[PDB]
Amino acid sequence: ATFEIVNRCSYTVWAAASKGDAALDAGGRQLNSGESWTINVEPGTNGGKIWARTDCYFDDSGSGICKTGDCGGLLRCKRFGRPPTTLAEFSLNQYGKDYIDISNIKGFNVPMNFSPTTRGCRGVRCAADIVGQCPAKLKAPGGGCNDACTVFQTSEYCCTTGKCGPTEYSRFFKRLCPDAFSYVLDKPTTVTCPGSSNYRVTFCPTA
Repeated sequence: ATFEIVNRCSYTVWAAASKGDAALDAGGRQLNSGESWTINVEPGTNGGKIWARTDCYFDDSGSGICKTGDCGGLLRCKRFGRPPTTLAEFSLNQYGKDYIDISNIKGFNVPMNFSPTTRGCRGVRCAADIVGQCPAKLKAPGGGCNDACTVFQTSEYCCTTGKCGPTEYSRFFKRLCPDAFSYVLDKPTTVTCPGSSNYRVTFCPTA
C-alpha cells in the first residue's frame, strides 16, 4: 500500500513509520512545511503506526533526540515513539479488509487527517488545539499533551486488567476529537476500508 505523508504545518516535523519491531519503508524522514514523503508499506502489515516528531536534532549517523515521539534516538525509526504522539494506526489486508484509526491513547502532539486516497471508505481527523487546551497535569514540558496512562501509570488509565471505563482525562481527548480513540475500551472509531486501499496522512490539515 502507498501512504503519502504531507506536512501542512508551519513547522518542520520528522515523520515516523513503524510496526513496533521494525521500520516501515525508510522508517523516518524530515518533512519541512509543505514537503511530502511517499512510503510503501507491505501488504498485510498489522499494527502499523505513523506519527510526527517535533523539535528534533540528528547527527550525520542519523542519531539524536526528538522532544516528542523520539524512537530510541534514531532518524529512521524501528520502534514506536515516546509519548506524547498523535497516532495514525492501521492493519492492512486483514481478511480482505484494511482497518485504520487515529488514536490519542498515547497522547497528542500534532493535528492529523488520515484519509484513503482510493474509493470505498471515509477518512478520520483529529484537528483540535489539544495542546493549547491540555489539562495542566497532562501538559508535556517538552511539548504536547500526554495521555493519563503515561503520566499516572494506573490500572484504570492503562486498562491493565482489560476492565476500565472512561475518565475525566479520556473525556477531554474525546470532546476535542470524537473521531479518535481516547482510551483503550473506547467505542471504536476504526474505519473499515477496502483491502489494499491507499492513504494520505496530513499533519496540520486545517492550518
